[PDB]
Amino acid sequence: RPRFSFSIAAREGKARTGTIEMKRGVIRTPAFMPVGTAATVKALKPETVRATGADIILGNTYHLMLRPGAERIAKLGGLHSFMGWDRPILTDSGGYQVMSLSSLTKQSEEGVTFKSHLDGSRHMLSPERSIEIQHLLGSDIVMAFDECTPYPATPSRAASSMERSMRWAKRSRDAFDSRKEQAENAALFGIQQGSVFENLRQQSADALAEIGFDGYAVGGLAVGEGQDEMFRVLDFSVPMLPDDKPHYLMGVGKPDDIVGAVERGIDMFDCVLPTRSGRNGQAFTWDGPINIRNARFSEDLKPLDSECHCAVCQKWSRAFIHHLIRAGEILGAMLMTEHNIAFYQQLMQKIRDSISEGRFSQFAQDFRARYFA
Amino acid sequence: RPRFSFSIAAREGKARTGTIEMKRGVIRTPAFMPVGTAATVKALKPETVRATGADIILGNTYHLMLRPGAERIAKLGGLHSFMGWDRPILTDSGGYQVMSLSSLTKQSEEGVTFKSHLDGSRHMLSPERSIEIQHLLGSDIVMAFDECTPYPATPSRAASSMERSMRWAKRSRDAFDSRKEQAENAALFGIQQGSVFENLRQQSADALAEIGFDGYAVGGLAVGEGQDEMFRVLDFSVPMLPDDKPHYLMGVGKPDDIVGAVERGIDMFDCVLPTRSGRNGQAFTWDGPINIRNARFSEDLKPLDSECHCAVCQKWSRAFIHHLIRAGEILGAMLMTEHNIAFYQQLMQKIRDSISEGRFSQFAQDFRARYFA
Ligand SMILES: [Zn+2]
Ligand SMILES: [Zn+2]
Repeated sequence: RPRFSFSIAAREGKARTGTIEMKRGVIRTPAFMPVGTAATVKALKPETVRATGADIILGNTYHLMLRPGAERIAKLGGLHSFMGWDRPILTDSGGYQVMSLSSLTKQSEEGVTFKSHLDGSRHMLSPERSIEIQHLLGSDIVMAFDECTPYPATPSRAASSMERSMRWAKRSRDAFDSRKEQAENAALFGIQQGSVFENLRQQSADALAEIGFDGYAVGGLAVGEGQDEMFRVLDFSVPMLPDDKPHYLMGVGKPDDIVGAVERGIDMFDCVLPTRSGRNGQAFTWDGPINIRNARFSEDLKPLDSECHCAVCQKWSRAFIHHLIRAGEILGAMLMTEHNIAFYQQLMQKIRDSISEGRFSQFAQDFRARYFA
Repeated sequence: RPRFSFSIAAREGKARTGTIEMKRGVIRTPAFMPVGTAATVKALKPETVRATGADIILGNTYHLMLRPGAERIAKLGGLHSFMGWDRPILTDSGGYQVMSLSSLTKQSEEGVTFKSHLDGSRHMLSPERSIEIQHLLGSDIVMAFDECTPYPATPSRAASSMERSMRWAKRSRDAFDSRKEQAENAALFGIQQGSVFENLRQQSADALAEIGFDGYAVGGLAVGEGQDEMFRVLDFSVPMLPDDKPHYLMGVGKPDDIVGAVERGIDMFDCVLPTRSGRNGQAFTWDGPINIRNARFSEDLKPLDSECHCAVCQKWSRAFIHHLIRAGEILGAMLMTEHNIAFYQQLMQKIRDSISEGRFSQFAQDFRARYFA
């Protein structure tokens, strides 16, 4: 396999289906990436993650750099070997979590210094250091380090952060390219910024395309703006990105958000929703989400979802999973997470198949009618 | 298969190896039973419990009667179907946990009333109700309901509780026999009491043998007396029980306790040690236990144990499991528990094979020399 090859096999409107080939494996798109926080997709062995259909997982650089440490992971043979996942891994840059989770952050044009939320230890991230950490982890898809823009943002602040992010995107590109082993075996994605403003989104797309990346993320969405606004921004933002490269919507999302984002040209997704909310009792079904802790499920012998092909739905009842979650049992988290990740992968498979067959518009309509009934 | 058939295939000294055949499966003895608290062996799917080699698991009646409830489990098809384990299950009587976990307990010759530790709800257990609950769960091996004796106990109190336990053993026998479906498909074990006193242990054995049971537990040990005293009591107590029926040492134990108990004629064991201590960071190895949280393991690429055949030791390092446990990750509990239960099953297999080959005495000596090096 090549370092990186994205091929589009079929299209319907703005939606696309295809494959990313990388040295460690093939990624089917549109793709959903389960999130590995600290070298584990929570409550699942990697073989179970694979059995649900995932082709690639996400690793959180911020968490990994704090525990167990990036240099330590490298000394132990890299993240893949350490955690037991041998297929592609996309790593985020660490920048978002620094701002959401860490303390005493000091921002500058050079990068950010911050105190760990676990022990108050002091740390630094910059374009160069983030790329280096992702190299030490052995990431297959490396995210450029940027400066996130809160929502809402004034035009001036959105412009300043987008402009800084574009300068940092060039620094990220040069850092990645100056490390031969990384440049030859991994891929680098740039991140479009600009908040909700079309002109800033266009300037950001133009800057990123001039630098040149293997893929392009739409950053700065799913930060409180709501689905209508997110879709409005995607409507104009995705067409600005190079058509022939993957489009990655970071931190999205709920099933309907995924369907609508694919309708707008997005190829890749990640979110903690299926794992995190699974441990909290929310199970996804084709008839909408349910909270398994509700007393109405205490004697319900049906599986979580009536059609789902996952091992949890083949073997256990809602009543059992209800009991486990109410009791705080680890097995409850395991089963809910496996089902939710499997549900997400089945959603992506239905999306891919419907695009390939030219019936994605109908699929989206049928999906919504039933999910929101 | 028959309802119950225990056959001894080989002996060495007081040690025995053989099989219990029951409708749901064959149990190889000496046997270790992983403990299912509230319809789950914590952090393991039932298929993983089976893959480690377990032939039978224990269910805690006290926990199950409180959550999800015995009548509810029966309405949902029984414990086996509910939890996804189709092989034999031994259920305890609930009496021990009532005394260790519940509140406002009121004891009498009829039984015990108590308040749930979860919500203060009021409940009753008696010989008759305990046997009925174990029937509602669909237990394969039912434990007679007894009155536990604390350690230390005066001779008078030990005698009074043993005598009550023997009256309750007859009530348990009659309750079990008066339920045709239970009598025809499950087995009933009686529990020897008498604290550390030989004369009371003998009276208890005589009373139990006169009633007649499918197996005989040695109760009231592993309650703070220490290994030397436990072994001293086993020395005289096990020979008092019928030779041709299984001997079950409840709530034992550490690997060396198991080896010495087998040397004294015990055929069956259960304990939370491998599961509970696994979640706390203790891993069993042939060179003794280790605490994986210790900083010395942070960069140790070796498996938990150098010889263990379990899937955890085939795939992951001490360094990874160290990280998971330190981080509080669910996968850490999953992997530690799978390894510890697998280790226990490999111990039982080595015990069975060595007895079958007439080299158990040598095995015990070699095991101790290395485990306590
Ligand atoms: Zn499912
Ligand atoms: Zn192992």
